Amino acid sequence: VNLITRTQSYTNSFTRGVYYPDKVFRSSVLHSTHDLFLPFFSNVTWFHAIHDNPALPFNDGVYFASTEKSNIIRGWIFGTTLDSKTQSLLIVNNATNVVIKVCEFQFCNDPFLDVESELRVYSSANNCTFEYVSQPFLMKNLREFVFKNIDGYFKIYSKHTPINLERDLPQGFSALEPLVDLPIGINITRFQTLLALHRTAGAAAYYVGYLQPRTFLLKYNENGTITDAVDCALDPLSETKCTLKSFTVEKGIYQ
Amino acid sequence: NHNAQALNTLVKQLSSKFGAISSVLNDILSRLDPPEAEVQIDRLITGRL
Amino acid sequence: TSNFRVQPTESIVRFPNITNLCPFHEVFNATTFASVYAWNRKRISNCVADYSVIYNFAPFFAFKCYGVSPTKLNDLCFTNVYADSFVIRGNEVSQIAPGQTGNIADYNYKLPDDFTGCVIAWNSNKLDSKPSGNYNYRYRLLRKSKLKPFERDISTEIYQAGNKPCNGVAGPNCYSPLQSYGFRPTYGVGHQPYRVVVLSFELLHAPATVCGPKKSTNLVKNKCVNFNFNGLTGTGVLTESNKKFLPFQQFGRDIADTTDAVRDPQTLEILDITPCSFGGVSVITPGTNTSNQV
Amino acid sequence: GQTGNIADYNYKLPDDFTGCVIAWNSNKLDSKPSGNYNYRYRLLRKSKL
Ligand SMILES: *[C@@H]1O[C@H](CO)[C@@H](O)[C@H](O)[C@H]1NC(C)=O
Ligand SMILES: *[C@@H]1O[C@H](CO)[C@@H](O)[C@H](O)[C@H]1NC(C)=O
Ligand SMILES: *[C@@H]1O[C@H](CO)[C@@H](O)[C@H](O)[C@H]1NC(C)=O
Ligand SMILES: *[C@@H]1O[C@H](CO)[C@@H](O)[C@H](O)[C@H]1NC(C)=O
Ligand SMILES: *[C@@H]1O[C@H](CO)[C@@H](O)[C@H](O)[C@H]1NC(C)=O
Repeated sequence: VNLITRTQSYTNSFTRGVYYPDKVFRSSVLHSTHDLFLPFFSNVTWFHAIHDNPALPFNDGVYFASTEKSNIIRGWIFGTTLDSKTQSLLIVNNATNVVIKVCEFQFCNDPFLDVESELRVYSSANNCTFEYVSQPFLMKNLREFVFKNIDGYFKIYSKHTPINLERDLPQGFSALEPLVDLPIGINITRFQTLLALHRTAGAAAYYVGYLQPRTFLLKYNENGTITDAVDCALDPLSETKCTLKSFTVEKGIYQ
Repeated sequence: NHNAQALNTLVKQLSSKFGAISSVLNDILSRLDPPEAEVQIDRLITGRL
Repeated sequence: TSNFRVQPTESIVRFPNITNLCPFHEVFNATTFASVYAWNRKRISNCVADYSVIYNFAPFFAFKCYGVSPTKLNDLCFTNVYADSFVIRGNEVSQIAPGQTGNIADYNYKLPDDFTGCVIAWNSNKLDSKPSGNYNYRYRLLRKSKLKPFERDISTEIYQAGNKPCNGVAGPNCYSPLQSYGFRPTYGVGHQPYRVVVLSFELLHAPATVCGPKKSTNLVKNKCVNFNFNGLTGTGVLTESNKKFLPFQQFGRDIADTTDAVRDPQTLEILDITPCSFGGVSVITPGTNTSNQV
Repeated sequence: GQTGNIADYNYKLPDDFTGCVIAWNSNKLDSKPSGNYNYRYRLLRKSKL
């Protein structure tokens, strides 16, 4: 009777989820920024979705991680009440393009897509305040996405990391380059991920973390890319690094 | 190092808003009418002095 | 004695090229402005913002701009424009002002302290007043709490003020939250309908893509020229810069937190900005008793 | 510091104005049943004053 099941486990975030706070170029410099970041070495919920917890709170923001080579994950639905009363954001990803639509596409607690073609999903749309199309977000490989809404703008950051021959999330920095900022100005409270099943056997695995207001210290190389980062409140050594604004701390006692 | 740090601190304080809406001066020149922008430019001048 | 500056020879303005013009003729002349309780919020971006068409309409009853100088609208470049269109009574129009309180200010539409925008209010009595009366225009005079800035309240919250609900019949302390506007043409100033559009000019560190009729000037190099790149104005010399921006950022900054590189909107090359020559001037002199040569 | 149609198109005062405004009713002495149309105001101009 329980069509949808989602097994949750806990995993280590390692040093992951850092993005560019603003689109300003910096080289050979350390910059301290206060913003919503994923805390280092934080607890990340690993969800295995196999065909009853459909309510994932949005909080300040969300960090999504996908690692399947099968490319079985397709799109998202963002909504406050997730019913026809309030408008909701929806994402469609197929090989040709990506379509973002702020539309009240009514789906039950088990959203999905038909698959070939998916023309059977919706005949038309009732209301759509905002629409957008682009080259598809998704191209093993790690798809790291960060979603947030601040001062009425909904911002998405992404990184498609080509993982070397290895099993789990590496201890490397993949600074998430921003893709799209939409001035949608809608309340958001919960989000749901749309697994792709064809017409049936199918499974998905993803990682979810929640961003928190934190101060970070970011390093820019001579090329402009972020190489390392320091979370100030993680441990006293990182706090000393933040106070000194240096990744190397010399011997001594620091207030 | 102390001399360099003092100069860097001065140039960094050049970007502090000191309660004004904006930190750029030519921006507030082309932004606002004189009488209401005078107070914010006063705040900037006091902070910089 | 004095300080020497190299004055800017020319002024270059580079704005991105968009053929499409903003739908300013749609936010006005809409023959229907909904009501104040549900005021229309239209997004304006990625288009030419020609403010002359705004002045091309009837003489405005109240054209008051708070954070922006009205004469500088064309020069300035904005990220997004939120057009808040509604209709209110004339006497309440003055309620949208600093230091002034009113029912419309707190229960229909509230503006923030740092609001940068323009309020444009004009009469439509000769076009929107009828002897029967436009009953569509209604305002909600009851709410549980005050409205935060940029908030619209349309949900029918359960207003159980007393122990027993009125249950749809008249009684003590039982009144309709929505009060229909009385549009009698014989009424003077203070009760006639007035169309109000609030253009909120939300700008921040992002590609504005919304500027104004400004013919772009050819780019110049190795000359102290007043540059205006997407609203970032400054004085300096522009040089072809070796530094490689990532495809998505447009400004460069140094350890001193100063604009050091800029990406040209039209052609995508990185330009290094160097402040043109500034210095001090010293007068080396013998005593004025000896000679006047310096 | 007060803006309006009358301020910019009819009569403009400086922000640092030092003076006194004395305004009183004169309907009983300057109004006629036919209506004195000599009193007029300019609401349209190419620029401000
Ligand atoms: C991908 O989805 C878009 C949705 O707008 C559709 O227009 C397009 O035809 C699709 N591409 C396919 C089915 O190859
Ligand atoms: C679309 O918008 C209208 C107006 O807000 C609303 O009445 C309607 O319920 C919305 N959705 C549908 C089902 O059309
Ligand atoms: C950045 O560009 C320089 C050449 O300008 C190159 O030497 C360097 O390796 C690049 N950055 C990285 C991290 O590869
Ligand atoms: C107003 O808009 C209508 C269409 O909605 C148009 O027919 C009419 O000519 C317009 N007139 C003006 C500029 O007021
Ligand atoms: C318009 O802008 C595009 C985008 O950079 C540019 O390629 C093109 O040359 C521009 N056309 C002009 C300036 O006439």
